[PDB]
Amino acid sequence: MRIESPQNPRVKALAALKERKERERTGRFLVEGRREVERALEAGLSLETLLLGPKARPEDRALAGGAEVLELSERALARVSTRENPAQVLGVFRLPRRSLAGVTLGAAPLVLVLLGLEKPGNLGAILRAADGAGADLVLVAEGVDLFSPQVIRNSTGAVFALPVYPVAEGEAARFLEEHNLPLVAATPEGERLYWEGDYRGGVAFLLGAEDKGLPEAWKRRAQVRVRIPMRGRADSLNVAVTAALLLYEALRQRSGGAPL
Amino acid sequence: MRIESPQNPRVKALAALKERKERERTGRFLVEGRREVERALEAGLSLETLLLGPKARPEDRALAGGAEVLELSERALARVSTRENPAQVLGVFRLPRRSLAGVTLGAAPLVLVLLGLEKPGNLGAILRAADGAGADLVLVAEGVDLFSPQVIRNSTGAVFALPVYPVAEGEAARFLEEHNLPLVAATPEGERLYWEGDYRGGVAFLLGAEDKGLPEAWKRRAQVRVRIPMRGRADSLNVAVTAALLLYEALRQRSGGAPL
Ligand SMILES: Nc1ncnc2c1ncn2[C@@H]1O[C@H](CO)[C@@H](O)[C@H]1O
Ligand SMILES: Nc1ncnc2c1ncn2[C@@H]1O[C@H](CO)[C@@H](O)[C@H]1O
Ligand SMILES: [K+]
Repeated sequence: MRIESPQNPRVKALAALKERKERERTGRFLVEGRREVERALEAGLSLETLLLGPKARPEDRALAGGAEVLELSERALARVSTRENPAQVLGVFRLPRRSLAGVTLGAAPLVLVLLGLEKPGNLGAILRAADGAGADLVLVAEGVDLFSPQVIRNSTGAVFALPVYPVAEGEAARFLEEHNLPLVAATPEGERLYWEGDYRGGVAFLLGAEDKGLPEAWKRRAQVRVRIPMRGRADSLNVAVTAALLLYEALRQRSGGAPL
Repeated sequence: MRIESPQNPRVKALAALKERKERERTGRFLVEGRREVERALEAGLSLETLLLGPKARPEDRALAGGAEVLELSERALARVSTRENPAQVLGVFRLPRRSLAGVTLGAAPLVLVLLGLEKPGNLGAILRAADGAGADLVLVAEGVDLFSPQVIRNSTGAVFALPVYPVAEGEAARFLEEHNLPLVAATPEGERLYWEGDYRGGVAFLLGAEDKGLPEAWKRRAQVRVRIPMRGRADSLNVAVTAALLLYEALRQRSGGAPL
């Protein structure tokens, strides 16, 4: 069917999914954007309803795969959207439960441990970097929301295929301990250059969120603390840039590059 | 003195510096943030007026160094600021006159050439990365505004110390030919991995602005085209992340690292 009024109860229900509490209550979440919807589908998430705006393309209908297709008016679409200018393709997906239970890591795994709550902008950028480098696992803080409109948007949907899990620090520590993997703490005060670390057999990088920084306890127990060199006026890099540099250095060594 | 009303004439004039048009007309620009003001001062920029918010520190007054010190109400500060949460220290500086003609590079220069008009946010982030890697020079497009609040904030004020020059394509080409810089074009389809380039003897990286492509004339000219591996879903990284990866790879090789 097609819904005209932004006051229609279905539209109100869809708009309510902007809130985390409503996503948890309903077990549903909204994915906005043609690209983001394709990414969620590819990742194996279950589509319940496809939403199409007035400027949707005929190809967008093929994304439904049997799900309900709901057409929205311009005004109805604007109510449901979290964007300045709404995407013309959106999907209502089942909110999956994520858990490290039984998760196994491949050989010489590249792991990023992001300590502390992170802002959605940074978080999206970090996930994109992890996606690019082919990280085997990303651990984030226990309360991190990976299904918010902002994280989905800022990661361009990279969040969906990535092995990323919100976990308490205690659980994370115990999980990492089970593997023969070095803990490498990133910090501008690190004693070694990050190029000097040996990541050829895998690595779990420890990286603090932007405003929290690396917790002293994690810095202490790391096998090595590494810095990215700063050669100008700035005392530190953005957290996502830091994450990319670390992951791509591990990738360089996996690709045959020698530690410095 | 202390100014209370956001409608005070001084406040309106200060708030008017939010437009490039008014900055050019007055030869003045606003630098917001204690850190950014200090770094502007370090760079030798001339401070005309120090602005102090109600919650400024007594230690902030020392920044004035002979300049007029104007105190603002929370109300008045909010109108001058470009932030939701205004910094309590701001500075009105004189616009400097900068020319590429008076620039000489080191023995094995690290140069970034950013082609096309770039969003102010991305630009500041690129400059922060360039400063960290210790780039000798960054060339940007002719119309690029380096004194916008966004470039200042996202560079954490590193824009002030970093050698950055807005130049037309002809002037950039002239500079590069004259300094005999090897041109390496960064593109996702590059024939070589960016680790496979030899940057030990200096390099100018050619990088297209976000969403903008890399001009075929520049791409063709380059000695080599290199890509950053993308092992996940996405096909490209954010421009500031790309810039950081390229520049720090060059720095790795300068620091004793060999090409892949
Ligand atoms: N040059 C650097 N070396 C190592 N870690 C860094 C560097 N710059 C920023 N970080 C890290 O990035 C995050 C953002 O401040 C923090 O966890 C911080 O420790
Ligand atoms: N994987 C990559 N390799 C080389 N350049 C890239 C890569 N990803 C993005 N870029 C560049 O970064 C900018 C942002 O799209 C463009 O100049 C683009 O060419
Ligand atoms: K529920």
